[PDB]
Amino acid sequence: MQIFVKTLTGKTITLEVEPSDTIENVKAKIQDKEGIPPDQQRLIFAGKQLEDGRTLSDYNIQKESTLHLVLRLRG
Amino acid sequence: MQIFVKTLTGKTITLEVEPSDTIENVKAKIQDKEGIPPDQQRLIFAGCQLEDGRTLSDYNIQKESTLHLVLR
Amino acid sequence: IPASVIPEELISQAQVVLQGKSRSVIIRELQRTNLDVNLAVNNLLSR
Amino acid sequence: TGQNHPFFRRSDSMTFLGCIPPNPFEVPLAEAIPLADQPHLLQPNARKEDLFGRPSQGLYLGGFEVKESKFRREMEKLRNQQSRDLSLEVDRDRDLLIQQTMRQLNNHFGPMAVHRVKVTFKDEPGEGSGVARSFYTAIAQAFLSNEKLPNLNAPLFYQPGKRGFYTPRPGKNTEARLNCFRNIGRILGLCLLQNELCPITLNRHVIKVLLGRKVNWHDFAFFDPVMYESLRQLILASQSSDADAVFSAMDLAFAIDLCKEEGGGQVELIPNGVNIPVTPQNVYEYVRKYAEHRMLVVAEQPLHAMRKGLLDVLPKNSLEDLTAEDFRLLVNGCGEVNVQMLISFTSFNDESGENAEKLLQFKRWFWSIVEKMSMTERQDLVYFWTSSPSLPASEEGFQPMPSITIRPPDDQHLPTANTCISRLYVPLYSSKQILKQKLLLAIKTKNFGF
Repeated sequence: MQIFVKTLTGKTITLEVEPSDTIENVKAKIQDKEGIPPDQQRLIFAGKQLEDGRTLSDYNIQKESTLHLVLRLRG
Repeated sequence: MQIFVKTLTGKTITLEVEPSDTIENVKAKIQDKEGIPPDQQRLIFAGCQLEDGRTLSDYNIQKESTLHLVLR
Repeated sequence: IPASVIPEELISQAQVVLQGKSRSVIIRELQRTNLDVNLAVNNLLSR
Repeated sequence: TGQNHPFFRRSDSMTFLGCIPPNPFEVPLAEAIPLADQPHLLQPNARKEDLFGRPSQGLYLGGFEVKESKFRREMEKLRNQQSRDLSLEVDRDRDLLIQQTMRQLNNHFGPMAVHRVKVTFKDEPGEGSGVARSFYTAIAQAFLSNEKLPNLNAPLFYQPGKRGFYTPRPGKNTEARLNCFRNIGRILGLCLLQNELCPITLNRHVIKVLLGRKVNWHDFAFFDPVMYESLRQLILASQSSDADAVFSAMDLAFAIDLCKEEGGGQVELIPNGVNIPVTPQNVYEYVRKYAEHRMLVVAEQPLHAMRKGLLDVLPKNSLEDLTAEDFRLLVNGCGEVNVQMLISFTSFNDESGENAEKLLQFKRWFWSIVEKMSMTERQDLVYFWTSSPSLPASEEGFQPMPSITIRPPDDQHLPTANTCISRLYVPLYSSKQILKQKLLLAIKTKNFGF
């Protein structure tokens, strides 16, 4: 139901997640929570990268789980 | 949704692009509208040549950017 | 070839094609390539 | 001789020709060397007279830009003379980066004829030109902190009494720490040879050992100011009206005890006993032996390894007629970030397609926000832009000559950085607080990407 979003500065705001939604729903939830558009967003967690073509339940993620948000902005 | 690929002389051609476009589709469109072979040109985006593998999102070419073209 | 006998149009075209380098790059372009812009820009893109 | 032994004399690097130098005992530290108490007066447009005080009159060839320009053409001549490269694969942390740097820097440099070094961390699509600057500031902050040493375990530097200036510690030096001291001057040498900036800062006795010049008494003021003052009033009290009513009761000797960064204690300066008392007629011998033991004896092999590592990169002909101050200016830059110079290094490329007084009102908001910013956030913004925590001191420091540009107006898009060479992309918003919030949210991220 709830996820653990953490960043470099230590901001943590709770999110509401469906148990069987998609990764784009997670990105829509975090852009609606703060206002960070998902074109500059990326989710890297547990030593692997995630693509939006697979569901959020395909990657074996439990409830009150942890995720690390990385802002792909520079280059 | 426009890219101006300015040549050496000063002429400017028109392109309609997408941020998710892959350079395989770039070769597809240059054989579609133009027909110029791909082993005769090079492209410049802010002093950084592109590559066929990385997409336009990996090189940060969004809507309304500046592109160049230099023949081989 | 003295450096002042060339117009600034060629060096401005080389700057807007290739930016991030030095004036000595255009010096070595003028001393060696003998005004072949496509070959010189392709050589400077080959490094 | 006496008080005029050749240790208590000003060298060529801190004097002016035809003028008698001042007496090194009767003047306090602020009125003699104003660079000692505060070091922020080192600027490219700084006179030598306001850095080392006013000389005395004799009746009572160039500066920075000549040296650095000739040095830059000599470095690019040596750079184009060789055509062998060096690729690097690093890890953005401390311990793994230190271990990987010293195991991949042994294959090279073991004179040398390297040409260019390319940098990639891991899994990052950001291979450009700022990766070398990011690697240099990463190795600088990796060796700059004080936690431990991840095997091959004391830290390699300490702070003698001024914040930001670092001096090596032996720490029971061995066959691995000496190699780690050897392979740290090579990073500074490559930074000098490739015309960049590296955030490693040293005291001038460390640099003057590396260049090959003798260290004198006035270089001790840049090492420890309170001990400099204590020995100054000791020397002035040693030549009083009596001088024996205060040295008989002080009870000093020619023995020294040392702190944790130097070793144990009770080391005899002169041999055959610590039981000699310091009578006033050899106080200058005590001062000279104390300072010389504190600099040049405990740190002999780290400084020797650093000079060997520096001369393993460059030939022994380019560092001649080079002072320590312009050595610091070509490497550490200006230090703190001044916004007026940063205004002088911009171009304002316009691509917005807006007629809000034909732009030229959004920029006042940007510069007010930048000028009303904290110092750490200012270094964060400069590192956000050019991938370097400080700015160079000349036009020739930058290869791409940085710029900002204005994009078509989107209120939701935070600013982006094309930092692979130098450029910043800023979407246009309305009002002030939106731009403030978006930019101060954006500049806290240092992770590259794209």
